[PDB]
Amino acid sequence: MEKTELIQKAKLAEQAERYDDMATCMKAVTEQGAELSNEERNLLSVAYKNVVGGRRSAWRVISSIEQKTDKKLQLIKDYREKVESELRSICTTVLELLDKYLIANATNPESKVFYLKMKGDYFRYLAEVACGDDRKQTIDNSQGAYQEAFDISKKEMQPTHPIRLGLALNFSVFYYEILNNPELACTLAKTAFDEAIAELDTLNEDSYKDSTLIMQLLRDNLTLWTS
Amino acid sequence: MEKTELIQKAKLAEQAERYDDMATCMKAVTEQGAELSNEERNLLSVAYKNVVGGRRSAWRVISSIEQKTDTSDKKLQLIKDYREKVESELRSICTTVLELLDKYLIANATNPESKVFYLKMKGDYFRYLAEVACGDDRKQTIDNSQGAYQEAFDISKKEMQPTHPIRLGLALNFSVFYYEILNNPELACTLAKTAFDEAIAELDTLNEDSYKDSTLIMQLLRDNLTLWTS
Amino acid sequence: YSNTLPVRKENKTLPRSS
Repeated sequence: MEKTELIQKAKLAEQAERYDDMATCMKAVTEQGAELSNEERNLLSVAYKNVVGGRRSAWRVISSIEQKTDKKLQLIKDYREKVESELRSICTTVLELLDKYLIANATNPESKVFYLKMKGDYFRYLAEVACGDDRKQTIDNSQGAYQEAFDISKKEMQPTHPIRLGLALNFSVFYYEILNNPELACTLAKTAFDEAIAELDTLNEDSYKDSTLIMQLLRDNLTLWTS
Repeated sequence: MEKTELIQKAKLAEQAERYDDMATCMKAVTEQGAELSNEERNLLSVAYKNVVGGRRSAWRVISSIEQKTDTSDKKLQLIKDYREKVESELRSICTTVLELLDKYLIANATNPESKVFYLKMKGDYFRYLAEVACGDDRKQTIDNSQGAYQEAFDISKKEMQPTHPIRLGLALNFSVFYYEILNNPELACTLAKTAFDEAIAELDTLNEDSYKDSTLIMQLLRDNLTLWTS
Repeated sequence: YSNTLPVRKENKTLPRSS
């Protein structure tokens, strides 16, 4: 199938909430070799986010059930391990796409920041279910990706840009969730929010939608973390 | 594995919303050969409703996009082929369910409650096949659906009070079969409203555990009547 | 949980999907 027809089928599956098909479509597009527009980057992100988040939620439910718990517990742990295997498979797929095709051949600083943020996201998802030295290394990779994206974004992008804001949001979550420091996650979210507000009168209309929403989310986290 | 482990695993899948695995578990349970309890029939129903509803929704969206575009276009052939893919896997799901119903469940059902339940499931899934069938396959699926519904409707009229939630769900789905498949709004409304009224008369004499389900189903009957009247 | 991006996503009959 051809790129245009391929992303057509991707949007089609998206509107049908068939995220596995959408994800395979976008993987094919990426493996074709060409770079992605902002809309196509979004398609890939949404597709793989849905497919991995089904299993993230399942894993949380199952691990919770396990904590409150017996042959039952053995079955619970085996099922959790199955879900973890599926999650690692998905994350490895996404990370391989990022290393080989997307990050390597990215033209813009914005695309590089986007793909680095995504790498941070999926190493974080791998770390959510890691133990031992594997956990250390996955946390290391997630933080490294986020920090590189952060440095490049503040070097080449304005604070109001939606990609920078989303990076701040997910990096703050990484600080609060993986490293477990509420103060630093709060400070990151708040510095992003305030820096965006400082300009704002410069933000162009195309981004009004994304930025605004993201900023709300920032503020929401800061509210959830001050209680 | 024996029933106990399958039931635990299916229930854990339901909690995790892994409906594919739940469906696999309950298919194994059914194929063990023994009769199912109400817990197990609810697990089977929930699981398979969940695995088939995603395909139904995808198909509805895809077909609304198909008829909402211009004709004689190459863009259109891709959409039609995708619709055919989802139709194929939906038909495979429905065939799995109907095979379980024809080989194990209905045949060995011992009480009228389970008979009504399995015949209602037969009608439901043959209706799911009908909503995507054409011509002679459509006629076949509609006839089978209606026959199953009618047998369940008679068994229920003869063996259940008008408040039993299974009888009321049967009436709801059978009226919906009349409105969507047969394109008969008047008889759909009549069936649904008759179930409603006969239920309302005897409501004070009823169990709370059944009250929740029954009042839910009656509320749904009223909503369908309001939609069909408009 | 803390917010992150991106986020995940007729007549009435019974049963209904969750």
